[PDB]
Amino acid sequence: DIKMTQSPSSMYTSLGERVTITCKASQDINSFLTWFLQKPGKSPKTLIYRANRLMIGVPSRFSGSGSGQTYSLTISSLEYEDMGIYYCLQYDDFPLTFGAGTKLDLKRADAAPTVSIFPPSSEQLTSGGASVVCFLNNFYPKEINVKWKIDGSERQNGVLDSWTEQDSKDSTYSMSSTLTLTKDEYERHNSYTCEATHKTSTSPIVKSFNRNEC
Amino acid sequence: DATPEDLNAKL
Amino acid sequence: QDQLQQSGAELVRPGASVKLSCKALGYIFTDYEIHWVKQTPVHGLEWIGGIHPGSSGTAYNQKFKGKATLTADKSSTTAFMELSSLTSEDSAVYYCTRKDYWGQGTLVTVSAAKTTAPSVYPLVPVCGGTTGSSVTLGCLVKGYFPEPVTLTWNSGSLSSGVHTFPALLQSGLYTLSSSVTVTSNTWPSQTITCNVAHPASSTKVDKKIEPRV
Repeated sequence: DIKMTQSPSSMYTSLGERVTITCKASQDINSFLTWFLQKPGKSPKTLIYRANRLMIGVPSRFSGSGSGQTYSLTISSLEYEDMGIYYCLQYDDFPLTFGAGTKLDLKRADAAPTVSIFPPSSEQLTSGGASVVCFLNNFYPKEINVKWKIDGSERQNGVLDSWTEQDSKDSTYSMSSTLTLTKDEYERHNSYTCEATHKTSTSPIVKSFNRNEC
Repeated sequence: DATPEDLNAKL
Repeated sequence: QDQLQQSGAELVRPGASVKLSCKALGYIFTDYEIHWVKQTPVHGLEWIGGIHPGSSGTAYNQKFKGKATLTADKSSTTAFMELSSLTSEDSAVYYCTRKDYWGQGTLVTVSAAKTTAPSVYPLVPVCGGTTGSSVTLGCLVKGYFPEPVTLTWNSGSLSSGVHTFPALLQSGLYTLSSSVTVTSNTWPSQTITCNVAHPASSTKVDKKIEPRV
C-alpha cells in the first residue's frame, strides 16, 4: 500500500512563526491528499483537500502545495488556536493511508520537573493494597523518564504513567507515575525511590522515603 | 464546497 | 451545511457486536463516499473501508474484511458500520468521514467490567519533606468503572496549581490521580479536600487531606 512519510514528527514553535509540514508518498498520488488538524480529545478538522484547495471556513494563513510524491502544508503565522497534531491523508488509492503526523507545541526554556513522592494512604493500606504515587510536575520538553527502585533495585511492573497536555499558561507538561503493589509486598521492603531523568540534567532528580520512617 | 474530486471511485 | 453526526458511545461485552451510525447533512448523500477510520492510542489512525451510497459500492481494508460491514441507507442519508466478535483490540474511537468532513466520532469500549464505584485515597507529603516555599498534596481515584469521574479541589475553590492526570486502565478498572500545589504555610493550617463524584455509580466522595504520622 502507499506509505505516507510525514515530517517533522515533532515541532517546537513560537506564536506568529511560519510552519512547514511535509508529506512524501511512496508513489505518485496525483494531488489526492488532505491536511487535517486534530486536538486532544477532539475530532479531525480538515484544513485543505486535494493538495491545495482551502476548506470553507479555514483561515487563509493555511495553504498546501505539491504535485507527485511531495506535498507540503504551510502555516503563514502560527496562532494559539493551531496547536495540535497535523496529519496528511492520501486517498488516491485504497487502502486510505495517513502520515504519522507532526506534533506542534509552544516553545519555552527548558524546565526541570518538580518531583514529589507519596507513600500509601492508611485508608488504602487498611484495604490490602499499596500504591506509591510520584508526580513530576511542570517541565519542558515533554520528554521525561521515570524509574522506580524498591530497597535499591529496580521495579518494572506495577507502574502506570499518565501525561497531561502542554499547559496553556506556562507551556510545560506534567506526569503521574503510580507504582502499585500489595500491602503484604509493600511491607516486605523499606526504601522506595522515585527517579526522574530529563533533558534538563545528566543526573536524575531522586525522591524517596523509607517505611521505617513513616 | 468540494466536488466529487474527493475521488468518488465508488467502492 | 457540511455535517456528519455519529451515534453515541457504546459499551459492549466481548464476543458481541455493535452497529454504529453516521447521519449525513448539508450535501447530496449519494454523490460522495463515506469512509470509516479507527483510532487508538497504541495504533493510531486506521482506514477501515468505504461505501458509495449512490452505487452501494464498498472497499475494505484487508484487516477488517469479515470483521466490519458497511451499509448505507438512502432514505435517512445514514451510513452504518457493524463490527462483530468484539475483543478489546476493538475498543477505540471510530470516525466516519467524507474525506473532507469528519464526524465527531463514536467511542466504543469492550469490557466485561461491571459498574464499580471509585475508592478515594488522600495523598499527603512524605513525613517531613516540605522543605520549601510550597507543598504538593495528592488524590488517587482507584478502581472504578465506567468513566467519567469529575474531581475538584475544595469544592472547586482550588483550581490553580492543579493537575488531574488522564485516567488509565488498571486490571479491568480505571485509575486516576490529581495533584495540587499550594504555598507551604497555607496547608495544613487551612483544610484542603478532594471531591470525587462518579455519576455512573452515583458516588459522592470527599477526602480531607490530613498530615501523616
